[PDB]
Formats: sequence, C-alpha cells, structure tokens
Amino acid sequence: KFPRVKNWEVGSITYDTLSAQAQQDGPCTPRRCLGSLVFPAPEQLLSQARDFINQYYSSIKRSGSQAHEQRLQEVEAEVAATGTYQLRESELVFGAKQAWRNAPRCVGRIQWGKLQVFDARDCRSAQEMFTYICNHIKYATNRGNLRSAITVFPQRCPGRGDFRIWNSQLVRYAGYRQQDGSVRGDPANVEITELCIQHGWTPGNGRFDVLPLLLQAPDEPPELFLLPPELVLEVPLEHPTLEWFAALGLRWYALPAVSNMLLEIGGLEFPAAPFSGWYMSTEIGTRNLCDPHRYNILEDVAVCMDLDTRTTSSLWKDKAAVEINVAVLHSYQLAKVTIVDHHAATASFMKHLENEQKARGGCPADWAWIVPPISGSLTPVFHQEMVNYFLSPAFRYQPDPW
Amino acid sequence: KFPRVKNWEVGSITYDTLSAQAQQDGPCTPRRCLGSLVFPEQLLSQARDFINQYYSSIKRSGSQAHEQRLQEVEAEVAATGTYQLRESELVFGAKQAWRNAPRCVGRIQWGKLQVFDARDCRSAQEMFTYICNHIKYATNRGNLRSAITVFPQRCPGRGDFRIWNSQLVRYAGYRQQDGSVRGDPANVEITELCIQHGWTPGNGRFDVLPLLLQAPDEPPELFLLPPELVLEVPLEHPTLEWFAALGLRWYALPAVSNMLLEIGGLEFPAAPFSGWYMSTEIGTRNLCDPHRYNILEDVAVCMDLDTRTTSSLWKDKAAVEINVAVLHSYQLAKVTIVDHHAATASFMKHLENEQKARGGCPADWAWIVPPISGSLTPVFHQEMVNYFLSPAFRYQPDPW
Ligand code: HEM
Ligand code: HEM
Ligand SMILES: Cc1cc(N)nc(COc2cc(CCN3CCC(F)CC3)cc(F)c2F)c1
Ligand SMILES: Cc1cc(N)nc(COc2cc(CCN3CCC(F)CC3)cc(F)c2F)c1
Ligand SMILES: C[C@H](O)[C@H](O)[C@H]1CNc2nc(N)[nH]c(=O)c2N1
Ligand SMILES: C[C@H](O)[C@H](O)[C@H]1CNc2nc(N)[nH]c(=O)c2N1
Ligand SMILES: [Ca+2]
Ligand SMILES: [Ca+2]
Ligand SMILES: [Cl-]
Ligand SMILES: [Cl-]
Ligand SMILES: [Gd]
Ligand SMILES: [Zn+2]
Repeated sequence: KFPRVKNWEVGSITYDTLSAQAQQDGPCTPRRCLGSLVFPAPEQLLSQARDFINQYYSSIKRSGSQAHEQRLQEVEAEVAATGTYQLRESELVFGAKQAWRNAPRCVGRIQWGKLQVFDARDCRSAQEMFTYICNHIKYATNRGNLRSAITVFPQRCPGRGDFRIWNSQLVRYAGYRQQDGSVRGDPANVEITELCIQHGWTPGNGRFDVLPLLLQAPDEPPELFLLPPELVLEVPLEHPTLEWFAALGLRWYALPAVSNMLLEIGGLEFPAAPFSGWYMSTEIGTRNLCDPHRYNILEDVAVCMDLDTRTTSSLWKDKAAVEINVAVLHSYQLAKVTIVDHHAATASFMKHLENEQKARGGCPADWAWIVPPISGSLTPVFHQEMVNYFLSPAFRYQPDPW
Repeated sequence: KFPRVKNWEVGSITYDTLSAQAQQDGPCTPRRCLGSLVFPEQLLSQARDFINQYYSSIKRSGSQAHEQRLQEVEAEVAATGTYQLRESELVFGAKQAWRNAPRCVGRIQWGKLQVFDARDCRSAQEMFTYICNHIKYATNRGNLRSAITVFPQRCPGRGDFRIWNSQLVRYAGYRQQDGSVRGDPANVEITELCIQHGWTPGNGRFDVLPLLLQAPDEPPELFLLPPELVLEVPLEHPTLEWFAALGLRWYALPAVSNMLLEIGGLEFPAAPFSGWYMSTEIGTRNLCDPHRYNILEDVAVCMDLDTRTTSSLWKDKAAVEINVAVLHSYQLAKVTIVDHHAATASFMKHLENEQKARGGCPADWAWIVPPISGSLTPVFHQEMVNYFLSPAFRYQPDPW
C-alpha cells in the first residue's frame, strides 16, 4: 500500500502516499536499515527534466496548459541539440525552494516558501563568485534579522570544471591542529584550515578565528578570499544568570550558510549553491559546543557550575548542557540575532508536516535528524513516525573538490 | 555488501558482517526508510538453523551430539507436528533473543539471564504462581536480577497461553466525563478489561492493575498481585523538598509480558521477561510524555520556571530534575536503576564485544539513543545497523 504513519502523542494516523514517488534510491533494504548512517545520458536527463517541468506547472496551477506543453517541447529540443538545457528564472526559484522542501533532515522547512534566490548563473570568475557570496552574506545576515537565501552559481556542464566552494560553510572557525594532536579552535575544521594555510592564509591562534573562503572557478586552483570582518556577525555568549559564563570567552556566528552541497533541479546540477537560514540553538549549544569532538566545553561548564562530575547519576552533563543552551538563546536574543529554540522549531515542523500531508500526501523526513540532540522526547517530533525518501529537486552531498 | 559503520566521536570504522545473516525482512526498501515506525514442516529449516547456532555456540558443530539432535527434532516434528527444546537450548534461545533485540540498550547484560522453564504449566492459576515466583526472584528486595519465564509454546490445534497485560506491573488508567485520564493513559484499555472481567476499580493515579492471565481455550482470569510483592519507589528529589508532595511513584520491576518469544521456529506467546529500569524510561517517557502522566508542567510550575516562553528551556530543566528525582529515589530505596549515561556507555562496550564476537550487532539507533541528552551519550555518534536475527522477541496481536 502506502506506509501508515502514526503520531503517538495524539494517536492519529496518516498514510505517506508521496513516498511512492521517490526516485533516487536510499541505503536501506528489507534485510537491513541504514537510516542512521550520515553518508550512506539524454533520456535520463529528459525524464528528470520533464518531471521537474511538470512539478513547476503544477505549483502554479497550470498543468496541461499550452505554456506547459510548450516548455516541455522546448526543453526536449534543447537537450536534443546541446545535451543539456537551461532553467527559466522562475523554474530556478521554484527548484531551489523545492529542494529545501524536499530535504529530509531539515527541521526548518516550515519556511521553505520564503527563500530569497539569487541567480548567479552568469558568474565567470572566483572574484565575481566572492562578490556574490558577500552580497549573500550581507543580505541573509541583515544585521541580525536573518533572511533565508540561496545563491545559485552556474550549473555543471560538459567541457568545463565546476564552480566549487571548498569551505563547508561560508562562516567557519579555524581549527589549528596543535602539535600534541589536540586542536585549538573547531576540530571539525582542521582539514579546511590546513588547506587555507597551504593556500596562502596566514593563520591566527584563537579559538574563534573566522576562516577565509577558498573559491574555485572552473578549471582553476582555489583562490583565497578574506571575509570582511564587518560582514561576519558574531554573538558573544553570556548566560542570563551565570555571570562567569561570559569569562569563558565563547562566541558563535550569526549565519549558518551551507556551501558544499550540490543543488539538483530537473537533472541539472549546481555544484556551488550556498544557502543559509538561521540557527536552531541546539546546533550551537549542544552540538557545536558540547560534542566531545567539537569544542567539548561541557565538563568545564559543569565544573564551573560546581556540579558533582564524579558520577553520571547526578546528571551534571544534562544540567550543564541545558545551561549552555540557555546561554546561547539568551545571547542571540540579547544581540538581536534570529535564533529558534528546539521546542519552537519542532513545533513549527509538526505544522510543516500537516501542511505537506494536505499539499502532497506526505513529507520525507529523517527522524534521527529532526529529533533535536537534547530533550528529544520533550518535543513533538519525537512521537511522530516519519518516512525517509529522496525527492527531486534536492540538495545532495558531493565529494570534496580536493 | 558489508555496511560501513562509523563512530563520529572517535572516527573509528567497523564493518557489520553479521547483517548478512538477517533471517527475516524489515520494513525498509531502497525507495523509503521506515526505521522510525514502532510497528512496521518447513518449520524444520528454522529448527535446523537454530540447532546449528546452538552447537556452533558450544563449539560442538557437526559433532555426533549435533547430528543426533538434528534427527531428533526431525522425528519429533514428523510424530507431533512440533518439537520440544532441550532445557539448555531454551536457555540459549532466551539469551540470544535478548541479545538480538535491536531496540534494547541493556544487552551488555545478555549473558546473565535467569530462565524459568514453565513449559509444564496448565491453567491460569499455575501461570499466576510461576509469575509471582518470577516477580519475587527478579525483584530480590530491590537488588534487581534479569529473568524470563517461558510458558508452553504454541502448537497446532491448541489455544495459547497469553498474559493480557503489556507488563506484569502496570498502573491503572481511568476516564471521566471531561475526557481526561486519571492514572496511566496508556492503560485505559487494559484497565477497562480488568473492570469488565471483574476487577474493582480504585480511584488513584498509581493503582496497580490486576493480571489478566489466559490458559488455552478458557477466558482470561483476574489475578490480584499481593501488595508486598510489587515493590514501588515513592519519588522524591534530593533538594526540591516539595517534590515528594507530588505523590509520584513508580515500580521497581520492568517486566514485559505481552511479547512473543521465537526459538528455532517455535513460538512462545507467553514468556514474560524483566530487567531493571533505565531512569529515562521512568522520568522522561512514563512521567513526561504528553500522552502518559504528562507531569512536566506540574514540576515546572513548582520550580518557578518561566513556562510562557519555550526559550527558557523550562521543559528541559524540569525534565532533568524529574530524572534526578528518579535516580535519587531508586538509589535511596536501594532499587537497581541505571542512568542513561551509564547505560549508553555500557551499550558502547556491548557493541565492541559483539563486533569481536560475531562481527556486528543489530541496533535500532532511534531506541538506543536516550530520549533526553541524546548527543551527550556516545551512542548518538555511533552509526548503527538494524536487522532481524533469530531467536527473537516479536510483537504480537493483542489476544482480543
Ligand atoms: C530558516 C531556518 C532554518 C533552520 C532552523 C534550519 C534547520 C536545520 C537543522 C537543525 C538541520 C540539521 C543540520 C545538522 O544538524 O547537521 C538542517 C539541515 C538541512 N537544512 Fe535546514 N534550516 C533552515 C534553513 C534552511 C534553508 C534555507 C535551506 C536550503 C534552502 C536548508 C536546507 C537544509 C538541508 C539540505 C539540510 C540537510 C543537510 C544534510 O542532509 O545533512 N535549511 N536544517
Ligand atoms: C537488565 C536491564 C535492562 C535495561 C536497562 C533495558 C533497557 C531497555 C530499554 C530502554 C528499551 C527501550 C524500550 C522503550 O523505551 O520502549 C528496551 C527494549 C527491549 N528490551 Fe531491554 N532492558 C533491560 C533488560 C532486558 C531483558 C532482560 C530482556 C529480555 C530477556 C530485554 C529485552 C528487550 C526487548 C525485546 C526490547 C524491545 C522492546 C521494544 O521494541 O520496545 N531487555 N530495553
Ligand atoms: C541553512 C541551515 C540552517 C541551519 N540552522 N542549520 C543548517 C545546518 O545544515 C547542515 C549541517 C551539517 C553539519 C555537518 N555535518 C557533520 C557530520 C558530517 F561531516 C556531515 C556534515 C551538514 C550539512 F550538510 C548541512 F546542510 C543549515
Ligand atoms: C526488560 C525491560 C527492561 C527495561 N528497562 N525496559 C523494558 C522496556 O521494553 C519494552 C517497552 C515497550 C514500550 C511500550 N510501548 C507501548 C505502546 C506501543 F505499543 C509501543 C510499545 C514495549 C515493549 F514491548 C517492551 F519490551 C524492558
Ligand atoms: C550516527 C548518527 O546518525 C549521527 O551522529 C547523526 C544523528 N542525528 C543527527 N541529527 C542532526 N540534526 N545532526 C547530526 O549531525 C546528527 N548526527
Ligand atoms: C515515532 C518514534 O519512532 C517512536 O515514538 C519511538 C522513537 N524512539 C523510542 N525510543 C524508546 N526507547 N522508546 C520508545 O517508545 C520510542 N518511541
Ligand atoms: Ca459531560
Ligand atoms: Ca513564575
Ligand atoms: Cl553549524
Ligand atoms: Cl516502562
Ligand atoms: Gd548569578
Ligand atoms: Zn531504514
């Protein structure tokens, strides 16, 4: 049939009929589920192009119209002559919003229809690429009143290299491999930090050194660009009632801007299409600051809190982590930088699921990524069964360009 | 063909070679993953493969004893349509079924399991006696001890032994003409069955239900558990003195009673098992789930938390203190309990042991990761592979 999906908080039941439209296959089989893994041609292009055009003309309630038939005929002829085609500008906007809407691991998809799409398909150099990125960062940051945005650089085409942003995000803190084997700064960024240095970047020695951008124009080594400090909004972390917390000297940046995914629309591939929204506080407070392999501050906050860290049964870890998340939310609200906490984010996502159930009969969702990393069952998505599948247009992971 | 499995905290890689022996099929397809759903004579080949497991396990594979049990079960199935496990095979099967349970974080303990053979049971009155012995043994005055009691297997033409209750110890749930529930909302159905089959309903929030035991082809029989048999822990907080006044309690012994145990093609629809609690089961799920006791906002109000904005994390702060209360109250009463940090660390060790022992371990990430402080535990960062091995515990249709 169709997967029967239950919400255990309410007792309610839906069927995900949308999953039957899934194209690209996932990693699970009847023998074994791999849902927990992080990373698990004209006729095929036309089939994807056709389906996307159908999606576009459905969205504007013009299916089967003359304009619909003619755009299909047009895409066919371009593919027949060139082996590829070009999106109309309207199709690109629609495609990027659909890719977000289709992203199973994104809890912020209530917002998918409110996405500023910057068309950078006529970009020609790394320098111009940097200008686009700075305007993106300026637009999206908006002095702390964050606006979702994506900039789409030229599509992959035969006979020419890709545009690529080497950095995984537009704003990342350096992670300097200390000589012991430890890291100063963000350990997630040791590799890209070493690539920046190797490409001419004079490194700092702080824990919150903003990395430069390594931008790759087609058939070119990456070129290094320093973000103007006034462009990179940061929030000093303090706690509303733990006054020593500010002395920890913690900071995070305003703008989460993923820059290393591939955007796929109607068979066309955009290997450089950085996108940004605003943070959910648990990404900063729990993951970025408390992961053992990230900044790993949990035990130092707990010790400062004078918690009994000798036994796990005191739940000092849970107490310290809550306060770190309180500090993150308080600090962003204090600095007037958009942020959403995980209760509000997951409530909005439940509303997204209900909208998508009526709109499309389902919503691809990756439960382990939608459930926040603290307080899981205190949010409503915990009790919501979810079906994970791949729709297109899509954001996709891609090999690192080096 | 062998799934690569990464630990993101350490960077370590293993390959799950055990998944290739997945006996049955799970709910997932290449088209769509359904891992988050709670409920997704040829009997000879099952029986054969289990016997091979058993003798491989005692390093007697292909031996004379192996070849003899083989032909024995063959002849038994030919004579009777079913066959009987040797007592030791039953012990090995019960332990394996636990060991193969992907959603159980407690499997570091899988080798210590007291198996109680009740296959000689008939009538519900005998069920009740086997069950009180289990309960007394497993409770052990708060020094909790894992156990299973195996009742007679399903066989053709004969009815089934069924414990109608989902656990041996369940709190009642009652409704009123404001729609709400007093007691445990999860037990409204079993509670009205007990009423309909005789039981006199209390009016409390922690009224222990009676047992509805059913022998083959008779109706289920009410049995009341003796009060001195069901060890409960009044919940108090080490520093929030008003917490005691909320009158919260839970019971010592988690004893699942409604799952089907499957061994070498045989099926036991009544084989209750028990361990001890992980504290987040009580403090987070049973007390704080919106459809269970749902006490979170009650506690937050008593903590003078700001419940009118989500961003004060009042739900998170209240939940931690409820779990602290649970841990403190079980320790004070000297009832075995384990916190989610210690439990997930032990499961990591179990994964390492199982990787060496059989090249993998079926694990359902969504159930291994605790419902609070997820990424603060090491299992959050451990990729896992979920598949079905046999012997196994399975869900089964309710007996009505
Ligand atoms: C506006 C507020 C937004 C919020 C609160 C939000 C939140 C999140 C969170 C918490 C995750 C999990 C990431 C992780 O833990 O690694 C995620 C993933 C993701 N987000 Fe959203 N996001 C927002 C905007 C966007 C936008 C504007 C796009 C694209 C246009 C987008 C696309 C994605 C994708 C593709 C992923 C999945 C990456 C992966 O598969 O690992 N998000 N988001
Ligand atoms: C001894 C300490 C034990 C601990 C701390 C423990 C912990 C847990 C937890 C937290 C779950 C998830 C259940 C839920 O949240 O709904 C679970 C499931 C399970 N346990 Fe264990 N358990 C223990 C003993 C046992 C024993 C002795 C058996 C059988 C011999 C067993 C068999 C199972 C099975 C079959 C499940 C899956 C049930 C489901 O799908 O919800 N467990 N356990
Ligand atoms: C727009 C937006 C808003 C918001 N609030 N949050 C996000 C976070 O989006 C992503 C986060 C990550 C984390 C890196 N993750 C670590 C382990 C492995 F290295 C795999 C990569 C990866 C990724 F691909 C993402 F898309 C995005
Ligand atoms: C021995 C032991 C120790 C321990 N510490 N914990 C457990 C908990 O084992 C189980 C928990 C549940 C959750 C119930 N829930 C009801 C609503 C729906 F029907 C889905 C299931 C079901 C179940 F079948 C279990 F086995 C067992
Ligand atoms: C092993 C596991 O899949 C991995 O650590 C995942 C789990 N869920 C997650 N969920 C989110 N939102 N982000 C993550 O990085 C992860 N990590
Ligand atoms: C929808 C979701 O799969 C369901 O609520 C699961 C999630 N993980 C769980 N994990 C545990 N330990 N116990 C549960 O009951 C659940 N419920
Ligand atoms: Ca009324
Ligand atoms: Ca108040
Ligand atoms: Cl991040
Ligand atoms: Cl329980
Ligand atoms: Gd203070
Ligand atoms: Zn799956």
